[PDB]
Amino acid sequence: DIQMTQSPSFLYGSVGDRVTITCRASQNIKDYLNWYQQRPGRAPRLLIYAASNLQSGVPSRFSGSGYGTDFTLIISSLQPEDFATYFCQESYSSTPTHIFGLGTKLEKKRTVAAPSVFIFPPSDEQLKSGTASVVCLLNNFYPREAKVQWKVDNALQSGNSQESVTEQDSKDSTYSLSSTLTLSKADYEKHKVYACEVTHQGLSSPVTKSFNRGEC
Amino acid sequence: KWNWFDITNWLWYIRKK
Amino acid sequence: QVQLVQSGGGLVKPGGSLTLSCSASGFFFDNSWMGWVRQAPGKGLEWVGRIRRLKDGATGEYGAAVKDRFTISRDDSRNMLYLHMRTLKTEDSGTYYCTMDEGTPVTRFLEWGYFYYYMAVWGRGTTVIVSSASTKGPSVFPLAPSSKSTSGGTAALGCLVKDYFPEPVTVSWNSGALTSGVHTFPAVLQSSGLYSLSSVVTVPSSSLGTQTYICNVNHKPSNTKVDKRVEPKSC
Repeated sequence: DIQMTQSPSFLYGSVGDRVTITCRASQNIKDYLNWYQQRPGRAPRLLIYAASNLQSGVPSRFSGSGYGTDFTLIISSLQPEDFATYFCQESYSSTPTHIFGLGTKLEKKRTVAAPSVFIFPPSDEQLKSGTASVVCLLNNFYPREAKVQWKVDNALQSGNSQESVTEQDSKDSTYSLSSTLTLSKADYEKHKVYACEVTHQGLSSPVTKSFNRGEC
Repeated sequence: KWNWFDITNWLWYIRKK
Repeated sequence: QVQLVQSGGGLVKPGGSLTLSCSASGFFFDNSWMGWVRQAPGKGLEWVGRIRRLKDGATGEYGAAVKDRFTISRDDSRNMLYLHMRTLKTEDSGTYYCTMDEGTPVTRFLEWGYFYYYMAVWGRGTTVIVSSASTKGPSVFPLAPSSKSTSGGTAALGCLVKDYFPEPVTVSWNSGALTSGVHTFPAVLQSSGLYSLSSVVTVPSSSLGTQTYICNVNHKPSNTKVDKRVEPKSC
């Protein structure tokens, strides 16, 4: 199986910047590699084929290079229409489980901003129905990478939460993230302390927001 | 009908004599 | 310009079948290889397969994840490309793009007979949702502001829009009067097969005593509308 590893997952740039996207193949595929661009709300389009050949109509600021295992897509003068997701694609073989890289999303650059953290207990109306949703909000942070860990009476929770993140804000270029911990009513009423622990580059150490059912 | 695949096939035939 | 008009798709139960259609114009369809690529919600591209010209034998080739269950066919007399799918699974959900494909012969001598292949023109895509869920309107629960949802001189509040199907819901605050500081999150698909999303807003703490906050939720598929007033709670 040929594995394509694309990096970074999120790339941050400003208009006019030169940015570089990399793709590594797990084995030598010579120049059998294509690059695609998926702009917001649009179908993908071909940028580069056979490692370095520009498709007709593609602007000059795009170039590709590489032969063997290491390939690069370079955008020399980033334009607003270039804020998009980019995928590499091996064309050496049709049998691999995944012939595309997982994608690189090109985002707008700004200064680091730590999240503001908020926690919400379940409502009495929901509990009456048999379920308890606890919500942790991380608001207006940058960059996008963030970790949320749930603890209930100091037990680390796993497999019973889901996260969602907004698109980059158009006016301040930040992200927000919601994490929802879902428990049964019975389980919620057998524990006291509910805590969301947040790790982010803007924080010197992880921040915890928590409440106790005795006071909540 | 002539396209890139036809050329590829002719080149295969040449490499194999 | 090359046009690839796509049709079909929609909702189907797991274990069911579907045929997607792609109507091509603006090029010599008969002399073109064609293919399909898909994309699960919020995920990356996955190659579905390709089909050669009739004069090549009309051979279909398929991606690893679909080979047992998918067939590509073409009707040159109508410029139609099809993707026939059976025994569908929830993970087959996503957007399906038809593609007009092209190739370039490799000219390195030892690779004469091989080709560079690429998807040159892509259709807009067709949405497929594979789900056992029945149409259902959401419950709407408050995310009540408290001492544990303050930051500086501000407070966060919101509404949790839970257990609906299918997408989408819309959320406004105060009938559209409140837009600043609102974040409405993308929906998540729960293990139940139902969707959930949250909408939040940050406001001055000074406004909680005097300003009312109501989230207005509309779920057209079930013809359900809810207005939820969100009040502070001690926490």
